[PDB]
Amino acid sequence: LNRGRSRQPLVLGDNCFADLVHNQRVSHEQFRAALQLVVDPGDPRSYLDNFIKIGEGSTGIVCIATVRSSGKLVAVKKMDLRKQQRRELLFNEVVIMRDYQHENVVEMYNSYLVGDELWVVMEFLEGGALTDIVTHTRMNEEQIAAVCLAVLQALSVLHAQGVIHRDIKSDSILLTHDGRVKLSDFGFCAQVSKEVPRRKSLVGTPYWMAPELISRLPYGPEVDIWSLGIMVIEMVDGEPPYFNEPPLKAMKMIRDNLPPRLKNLHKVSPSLKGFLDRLLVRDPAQRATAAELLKHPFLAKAGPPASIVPLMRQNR
Ligand SMILES: Nc1ncnc2c1ncn2[C@@H]1O[C@H](COP(=O)(O)OP(=O)(O)OP(=O)(O)O)[C@@H](O)[C@H]1O
Ligand SMILES: [Mg+2]
Repeated sequence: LNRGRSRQPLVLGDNCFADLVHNQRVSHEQFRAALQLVVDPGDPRSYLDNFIKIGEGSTGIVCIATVRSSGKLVAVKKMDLRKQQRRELLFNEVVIMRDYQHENVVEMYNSYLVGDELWVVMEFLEGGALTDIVTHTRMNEEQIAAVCLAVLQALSVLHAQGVIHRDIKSDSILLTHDGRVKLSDFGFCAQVSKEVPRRKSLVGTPYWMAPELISRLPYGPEVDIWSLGIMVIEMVDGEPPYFNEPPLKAMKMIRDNLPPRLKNLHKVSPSLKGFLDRLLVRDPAQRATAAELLKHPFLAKAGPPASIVPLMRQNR
């Protein structure tokens, strides 16, 4: 893989291929039949015009499209059954977004099976991803606080039912045109419960991976919180720590070193500094819960939606 500056997730888990990294007919038909039962029946192509590809992903492509009867725009994510890194994770794309209506979760309208593709029709977030903004601009604390608040509200809800997102980074936060903020990328979730306390699968984007996850130890909803820390580093410093190193070299460093600090603490409020110390804590048991964090003084800094508007490409 290694070049560095790589944004693309990495998906394995709980086996030998996952150790290696310390330095079909029957199954398909069964899996397809199962999905078929889980999704909404029908074919969206019967009600949707104008499919144009607008985005590429680890698990598939995204197109915009037109509700024929209404003119309304929708986004459609299309995922191949044969082209998945861990086929079973596709259940997430259907189940999660459905089970979690919330002001900070992207809305899902419907899901269908089309050929050997899973298709999810979801609301179109006209604002774009956070990543764009972070890589081409400097958010002030008011705007940063507004972002974390939204993300944290969503995470509190997922973690309440022991759902781990496993892919928290700017590429996963989307925006409406009027400065509202939604979490978006539920492809790689896992769940914990009273009888499955932790998980051991190696899933995430290298630079954003919690260090206990890298150390192949059993993890929990805590990993998301470390990743959020890293996302804060993006919003401030523009890219994650060790971004320029190759993913594998970066991980090694994350496992071994002390939690990363911001480049320049001269201009950052102690309120924000203190916040981030609650996120990037190596020992998970010490690291803060989204529940707790929602009460942190820093988030009272959070500006309204209107204060996010100027950050978006249309207005730069
Ligand atoms: N509802 C939406 N509105 C606008 N843009 C979207 C929407 N959904 C996705 N996109 C854009 O298209 C891309 C689609 O990839 P997405 O992040 O949805 O999942 P993925 O990388 O395929 O897999 P995973 O969900 O497992 O991380 C994103 O990078 C995002 O910028
Ligand atoms: Mg994504």
